[PDB]
Amino acid sequence: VLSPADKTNVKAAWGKVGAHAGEYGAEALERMFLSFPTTKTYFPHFDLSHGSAQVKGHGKKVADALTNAVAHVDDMPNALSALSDLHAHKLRVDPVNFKLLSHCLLVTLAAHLPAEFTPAVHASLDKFLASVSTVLTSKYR
Amino acid sequence: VLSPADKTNVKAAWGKVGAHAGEYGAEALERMFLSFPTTKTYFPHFDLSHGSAQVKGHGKKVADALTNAVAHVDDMPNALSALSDLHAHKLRVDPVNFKLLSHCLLVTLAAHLPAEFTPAVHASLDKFLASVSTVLTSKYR
Amino acid sequence: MHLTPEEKSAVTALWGKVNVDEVGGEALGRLLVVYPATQRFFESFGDLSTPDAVMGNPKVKAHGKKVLGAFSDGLAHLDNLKGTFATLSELHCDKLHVDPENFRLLGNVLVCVLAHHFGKEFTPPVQAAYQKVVAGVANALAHKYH
Amino acid sequence: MHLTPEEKSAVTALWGKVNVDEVGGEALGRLLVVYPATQRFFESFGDLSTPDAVMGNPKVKAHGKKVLGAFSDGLAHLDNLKGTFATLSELHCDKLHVDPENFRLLGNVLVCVLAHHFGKEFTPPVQAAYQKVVAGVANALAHKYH
Ligand code: HEM
Ligand code: HEM
Ligand code: HEM
Ligand code: HEM
Repeated sequence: VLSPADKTNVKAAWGKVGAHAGEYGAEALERMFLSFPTTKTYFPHFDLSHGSAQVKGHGKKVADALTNAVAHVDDMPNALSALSDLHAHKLRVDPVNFKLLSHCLLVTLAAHLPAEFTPAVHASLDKFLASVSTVLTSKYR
Repeated sequence: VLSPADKTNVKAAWGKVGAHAGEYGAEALERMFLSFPTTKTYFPHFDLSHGSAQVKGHGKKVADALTNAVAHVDDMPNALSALSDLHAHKLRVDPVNFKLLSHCLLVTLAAHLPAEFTPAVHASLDKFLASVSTVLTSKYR
Repeated sequence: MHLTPEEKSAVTALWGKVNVDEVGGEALGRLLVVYPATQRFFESFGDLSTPDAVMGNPKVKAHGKKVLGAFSDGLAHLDNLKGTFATLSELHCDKLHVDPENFRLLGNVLVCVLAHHFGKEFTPPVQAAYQKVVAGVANALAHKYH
Repeated sequence: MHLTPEEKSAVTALWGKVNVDEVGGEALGRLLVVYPATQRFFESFGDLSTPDAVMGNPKVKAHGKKVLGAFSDGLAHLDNLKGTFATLSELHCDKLHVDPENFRLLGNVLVCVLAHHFGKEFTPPVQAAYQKVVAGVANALAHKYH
């Protein structure tokens, strides 16, 4: 899955994110909503306007969730169990949306880490996000 | 994630397939090729013409691999190890393609086992094939 | 559509023998059963507990007819499915919030139902034509999403 | 490809700033690195064992250019992508046997590279417009597969 090399990459790059994670999370969601509008069917109860506080607030939650997976990179399945259930059993979010959000995270980082966003970090981050997605949808159908 | 009940349905459906596994094997490929022509990109060295020996011979191999996964419904990762390397590392078949043969495997069974193709059995075979796809696309990058 | 006159002939002649009451109810039932996720949209239907609850649910079976009913129209206007499904598209989007991804699911479940019911008559080529139709419908339904 | 006047403009303004030699090498290069399975198509390119082997490979940069050039034409005919790409489409199917799924990959990677190059300039909406285009180009290249 995630190689030692991959983990360093992720650790390092998310390392650079630091204090902006929350704001990068919100931006990522916004990009998501704009580039792939089908994703909003999941958030009919949200205000999706530009600068929407719900989004900003939501972006933070996602951001935190990723920091926590980074922090428990060796035990994602258990570190994310809860979220796995919410998404697969309560929200019942189709797996494809996960690929859409990941794509949009990568864009955000890309736009934000010119220096760090090398091919190898890009590959790592991709793999990583693939991993989180996989955990979040294991129990779905 | 097969329940003991899925494992059972699978066992029964496939038990009825009997000596027709090959024929069904071959028919599903034929339908795939016809219904989703991009899947042909992976068999440029084949005579994909109606009732070709190649396709026929190939239908058998696939059918055997399935019979084999049924048998080891509990040790898939291990029984299919070899097939997993070939598909994910040697052939490097994109994952989406798996959902297209599955669909065609189900279509053929439905047409040939009307008595057995019950909703519950249907759901059970869907999970099985999804499972088989997962094992087979496991190490895909 | 990328439907050939011989393809259109194909789809047409088969549908003509379809029992809307049984296929409609079955395609929907099997959706709820094979893909349990989708049940989240038919909560008002009641008891979806088990395969049998689902297959016997009359809210289920009736709805399944409404649905095949709309399908039948699409087949009547294969040159303008978008035009034909615009309102229903807006509805699924603006009212129900159904991820268009589900259209695909339903589309595949119908093909299995037709194969179920027609057996030998549901040939590779015939299947091929219906794959294009369900895809077209899916596509048409997904069109007014924003 | 619901490309509005404004998206159209958006798209075009920015493409004006792109250095195709450059972006094309990056784009094809990152594709072979992020999704190694695609390297099966370029066994003639020599060494693709590591990111440096790939990114600095002169054959990848050369090829990367060809690709972005075709892309450029497409942007010049946003109203006729199918016609513009019909011949590339037959090639990739008939001669190369490239699963069209790969076109989606390149499209996404290509968007990361734009974001990477443009930073702040690569805004959500601009991103929105470009996703349509790449989707459109991928559909256009996929159109002559049989
Ligand atoms: C990287 C993948 C994802 C991560 C880390 C993630 C994380 C989270 C977190 C941390 C929450 C908050 C729940 C709580 O603790 O209160 C949440 C809720 C939610 N997520 Fe996700 N999520 C992911 C993917 C998705 C996708 C792809 C969708 C839909 C397209 C989605 C839709 C939702 C919805 C609808 C909620 C609840 C909304 C509400 O608060 O009313 N998530 N997610
Ligand atoms: C249920 C899923 C599948 C099963 C059980 C399966 C099984 C097999 C088996 C048993 C072989 C024979 C290899 C040998 O001779 O040892 C094989 C080869 C092959 N498979 Fe699959 N396969 C599956 C899915 C797919 C899909 C979806 C594709 C492409 C879209 C595919 C493409 C191939 C190709 C191209 C070969 C090599 C053909 C040849 O050179 O003879 N497989 N597979
Ligand atoms: C191409 C496939 C589909 C077609 C042609 C279709 C068609 C219809 C039609 C004709 C109605 C009638 C409602 C009215 O006239 O007010 C309807 C309602 C509805 N559709 Fe669909 N539909 C499709 C797929 C789906 C899927 C896959 C789902 C969810 C998984 C879904 C969710 C609903 C719901 C929840 C309703 C309202 C049920 C109620 O009133 O209790 N539809 N659809
Ligand atoms: C925007 C999407 C793409 C465009 C516009 C494009 C364009 C081109 C062009 C203009 C050529 C040269 C035509 C010729 O030699 O006659 C070419 C060749 C080729 N393309 Fe693509 N391409 C795209 C995506 C892809 C992808 C994603 C793959 C595989 C993953 C691919 C595989 C190939 C291969 C293997 C060749 C032949 C290279 C050689 O051996 O010289 N293409 N492409």
